[PDB]
Amino acid sequence: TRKFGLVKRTLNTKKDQRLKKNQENTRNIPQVSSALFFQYNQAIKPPYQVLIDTNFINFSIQKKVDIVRGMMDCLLAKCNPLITDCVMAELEKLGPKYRIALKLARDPRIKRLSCSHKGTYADDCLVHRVLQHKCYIVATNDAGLKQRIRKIPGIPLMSVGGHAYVIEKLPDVF
Amino acid sequence: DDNMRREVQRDLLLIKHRAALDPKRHYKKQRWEVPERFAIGTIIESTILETLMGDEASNKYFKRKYNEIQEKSTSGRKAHYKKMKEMRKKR
Amino acid sequence: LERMFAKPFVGQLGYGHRDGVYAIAKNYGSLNKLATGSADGVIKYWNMS
Amino acid sequence: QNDLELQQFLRESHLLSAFNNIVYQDDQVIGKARSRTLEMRLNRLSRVNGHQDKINKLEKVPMHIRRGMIDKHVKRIKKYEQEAAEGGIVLSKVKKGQFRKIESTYKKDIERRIGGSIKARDKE
Amino acid sequence: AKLVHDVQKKQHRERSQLTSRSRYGFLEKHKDYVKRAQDFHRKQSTLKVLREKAKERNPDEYYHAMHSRKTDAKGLLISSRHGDEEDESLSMDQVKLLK
Amino acid sequence: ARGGAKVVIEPHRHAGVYIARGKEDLLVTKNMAPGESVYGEKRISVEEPVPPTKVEYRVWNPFRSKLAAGIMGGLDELFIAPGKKVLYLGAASGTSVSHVSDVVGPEGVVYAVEFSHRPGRELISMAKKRPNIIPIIEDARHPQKYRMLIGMVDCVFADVAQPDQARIIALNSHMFLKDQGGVVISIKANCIDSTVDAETVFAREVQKLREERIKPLEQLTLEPYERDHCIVVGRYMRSGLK
Amino acid sequence: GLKVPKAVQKELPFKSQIHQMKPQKKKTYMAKRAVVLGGDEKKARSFIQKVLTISKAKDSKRKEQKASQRKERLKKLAKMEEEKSQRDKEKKKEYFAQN
Amino acid sequence: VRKLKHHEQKLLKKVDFLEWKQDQGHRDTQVMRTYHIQNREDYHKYNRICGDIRRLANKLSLLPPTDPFRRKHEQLLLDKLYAMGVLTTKSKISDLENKVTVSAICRRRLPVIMHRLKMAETIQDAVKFIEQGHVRVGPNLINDPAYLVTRNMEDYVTWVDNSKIKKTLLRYRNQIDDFDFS
Amino acid sequence: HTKRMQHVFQVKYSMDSKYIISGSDDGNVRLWRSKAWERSNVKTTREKN
Amino acid sequence: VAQKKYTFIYDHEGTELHRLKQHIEARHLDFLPYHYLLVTAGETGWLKYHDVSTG
Amino acid sequence: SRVKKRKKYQKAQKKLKSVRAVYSGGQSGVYEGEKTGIKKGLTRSVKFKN
RNA sequence: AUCUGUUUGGUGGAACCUGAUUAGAGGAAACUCAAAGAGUGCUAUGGUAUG
Ligand SMILES: [Mg+2]
Ligand SMILES: [Zn+2]
Repeated sequence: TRKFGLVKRTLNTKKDQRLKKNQENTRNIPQVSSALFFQYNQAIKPPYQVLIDTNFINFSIQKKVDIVRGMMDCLLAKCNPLITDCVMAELEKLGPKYRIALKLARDPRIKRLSCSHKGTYADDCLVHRVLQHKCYIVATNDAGLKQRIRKIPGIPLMSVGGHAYVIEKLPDVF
Repeated sequence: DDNMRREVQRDLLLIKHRAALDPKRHYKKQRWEVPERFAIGTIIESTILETLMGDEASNKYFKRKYNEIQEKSTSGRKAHYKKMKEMRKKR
Repeated sequence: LERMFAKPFVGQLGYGHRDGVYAIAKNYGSLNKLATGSADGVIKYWNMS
Repeated sequence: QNDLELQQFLRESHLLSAFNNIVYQDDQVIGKARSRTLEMRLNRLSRVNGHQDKINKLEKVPMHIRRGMIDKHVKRIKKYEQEAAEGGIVLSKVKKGQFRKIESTYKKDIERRIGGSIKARDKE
Repeated sequence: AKLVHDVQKKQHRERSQLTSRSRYGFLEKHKDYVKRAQDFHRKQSTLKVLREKAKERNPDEYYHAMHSRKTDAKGLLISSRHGDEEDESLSMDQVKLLK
Repeated sequence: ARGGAKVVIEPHRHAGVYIARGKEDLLVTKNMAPGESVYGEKRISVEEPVPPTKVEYRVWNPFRSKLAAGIMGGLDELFIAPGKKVLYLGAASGTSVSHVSDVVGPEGVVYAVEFSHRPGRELISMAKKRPNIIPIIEDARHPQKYRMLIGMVDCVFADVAQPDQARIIALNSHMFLKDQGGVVISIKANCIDSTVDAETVFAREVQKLREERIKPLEQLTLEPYERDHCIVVGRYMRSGLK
Repeated sequence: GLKVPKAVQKELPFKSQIHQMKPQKKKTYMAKRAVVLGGDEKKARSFIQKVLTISKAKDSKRKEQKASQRKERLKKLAKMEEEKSQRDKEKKKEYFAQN
Repeated sequence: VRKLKHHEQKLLKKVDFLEWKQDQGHRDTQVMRTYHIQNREDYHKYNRICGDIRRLANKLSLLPPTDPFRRKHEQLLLDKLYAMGVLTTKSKISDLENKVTVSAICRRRLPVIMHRLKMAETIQDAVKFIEQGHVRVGPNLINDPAYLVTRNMEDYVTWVDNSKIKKTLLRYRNQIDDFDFS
Repeated sequence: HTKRMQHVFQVKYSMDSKYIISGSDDGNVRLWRSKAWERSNVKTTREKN
Repeated sequence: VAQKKYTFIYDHEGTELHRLKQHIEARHLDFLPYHYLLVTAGETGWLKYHDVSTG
Repeated sequence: SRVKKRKKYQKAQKKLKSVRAVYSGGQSGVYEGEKTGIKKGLTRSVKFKN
């Protein structure tokens, strides 16, 4: 009447509730932008809004184009350039050699718009603003940021080359 | 509960397969398993099965499409093979 | 625990000045109020609440 | 410079003399000397044609343990070099990054848990 | 396309069954033959598998379901067409009710 | 659809609301005061078993509501629920505040706010028939003016057309909204700014929310129902927006 | 459908045996007894099987259409992969003029 | 033991009551679970044997490569182990080091063999039938579940001739023949 | 100290002896605690003891 | 509990948690309760202190 | 020449209704319902990444 | 009909293949006993104790 095949009672490391590694155990397909044709983005129109990055500031200092003057000369319209807080913190963190670039960036026509995340990663902040809103054109010279924003459908890109500025994906430059 | 299961189950099956009741009316592709709790009511301004089989144009469409599908499958299957054997054995 | 809890930085005031803060005077009567003057020339009266 | 028996003997001379307690031929070498010399040759070829990290990963040792081992060894190297240079003796030339290699490291096999040098400072 | 006329892309039609063999209907082309050989090889593959299992049976296997299953005396399995384990045959009380 | 058809009611993902499956599917809320449609919509009726009674459900028209448009476009989170308190800024009439009251049900409450007095009279009559609603016929930029009527509401909905939308939301939500509390805004781009484009308006207003300490969780555009409109769902944080 | 010889089927192991139901001959009491409804439930069952058959046919045709589209997409994708691979090889072989 | 809070965790990063570091992954109890053995001593007797084979393999490795003694003795070892059944490939001497494991010996144990030959349906079932005395190896019955049956005796595990298991097996196949009183 | 703080030129307390305001050549006015491990919470008598 | 050779550590339910390979042949057990130390003294003439919170 | 561009434009407008969801006016008749079906498990809203 | 034989729904799941798991799994009882998470409720009150 007593049982067979008994065996001493021990721990189950593959199933225990107390063990720390074993303790822890409505899709979202986002709509495409209502302000987008197939690849056109018909809702960018003058006056333009343009996000600035640190590499853009630095190369603009090194090739001597004032931000608003050269940006107006490129697009031929009026441009509101925006520095985000993580970009301003990247500049301040670059520090004592690039302080003259910081002092160019702290300009009363460069409207600073705040950002709500932890850390100071300007690439991730700019890519998320662009993915959510489709109203800013981006200004940078970084290769990785250029590639991500090229893959994003319908967001015009803008760098600095030679002397003046260069835009890529605005269908009406002329 | 398991009461009125005939009419209620036929109506639930009809709504689950509602994308075949009408040629000009198709739907978003959803896999609708039978819910846990539900209620069946009218609209204030019979049953869906009997009004559907009381409609005429839908009935004619179901007849035409069923005859087409059944002639396809019966053309494929056995009876053909008996015809072939008989055609040989005749002469 | 005081090593693990020591986190001293609290924030900054606004966007800061535009050339570099060289003079600062706190209101000796009230608690939230200070006045900071830069090398730009601009002076600012500041709420710290 | 292309005869490889002699160059293999010149490279493995330190391990041979370390586990002496002369057999340098492959047939008559035995024990830990055999193990370490075979590992050294395989390391040389893989180093010539492989990626540096996957070739030379160290073995895992906790932080204060490896730092204590490094500081003890660096003190023995400083003492050895000071003894030689004080009572003047020429020593083989080591690079500015790496450690000296002494019979302490050949007996103890400490270059598997420390390495050639300190790659963080070398990267800086 | 690239450098090909339509007369070069002509569409040659296909011939039907010779008239004197209309009993043996429908001359079979390569598509029909390849259907035939595919199906025959599928059947032969499963037959080779079942014969190799029959070879390597090992007649000492004991599974517990041998107390519920039954095997026909000729050799095939038998199976209840009823689905359950219980509905094989009624008892006298439920016969009284059902009558 | 018609006057005699039979449908199957089914619980939606959000609690409180239901789907009426048929040959075409209808968004539905349980009617509180049964037997009278407010804005003339058709309404379903089931019979449930003491003698049984006749329970009634009401259709939700998204070409009239700007919240059923969000439900049908699919919002992951809507902070209105069967037991909460909802402050409804810009409550023109029953055409949306009655559906919100049927969603929050008899346990919760809804404070409807309107300025002009003819929709005020409509709101007063409908609120007399429906007890979850308390009506306010006062200007919505003055929570200090109506502070004696509201205590610690749990979500805010906004159908305000005025171009000070973010500031009026910030005032009411600092005064009354609970911490970690749902904010639901319906932005009309043409009312807020007519010259510049709708996407620029949307980015601008989400910036104003993030400045006024509401962390936006999501943003839908509700395109087949209205043009140039948007729904922003955010969460009122007050403590560590990052 | 294929058939296995009785020797194979008789020596198959327990796990891989084939279940076979013989078409019953006599009339059992439940089949003699149970009643079926006339006319209107009959039309209900007929209408339901019509609807289910139409739905199955429509589903199969749509699925096979999309499968053909999948094959087209696979071939185009493979050609694009060929181009990408060759361009990467030329990029690397070009790069090793700088190193 | 209470899912202690954040600062408690940073001050007690290194406590664990259930898993220490000498309980080497709880490998012993895990293998005892996998092949259903009855005592801790059995796992660690097998581990002592595997340790002895592995140190012999290491010393033969440290001998010079083209040694007749080395080749002879490593071949004797691989032949012995393959004939016993523990390792499955007679060709690799880095298997002779690497793949000799307690689980290899513990699955040449007897109820594993029965369960694999499909005499039983689980390894717990095989242990029960052995304990109740249905299994014979050769002509004499085996009562110990911890019997290490080699290959050439895996050719001789059978049912004891008068068992209800054998009666049921034959009776299911419709082949009982009570002249044998099977 | 912090990377973004160059050349501190002016520093003050706060008038409740709890925070420290520092204006630096960088152009920023920052505000620190005076004892880092403290928090500006109010505390039950059990935690305060 | 101290056993034939090895000390074993059991849960509140008899679930065996550990066996101590280093505590060979003990007859006397003890526990310093502020120090969280299991002391085992044996037939080997050795005396071992094993911290039971770390292991 | 412009007939091809006219037909390409209307082809692209049909593709746009296939991709996005466009504004077809509003209701003008009585609201009969969603003729294509209500779905529960889908959320076509752009989630704000933090 | 000793007619033929298709679709739909029940019963049963073999051959190959893909996952997941494995001291085989399922169920019950409850003012039983035991560990452990998630939340809710409570004036939950000495900024320095009782003149
Ligand atoms: Mg960057
Ligand atoms: Zn940012």
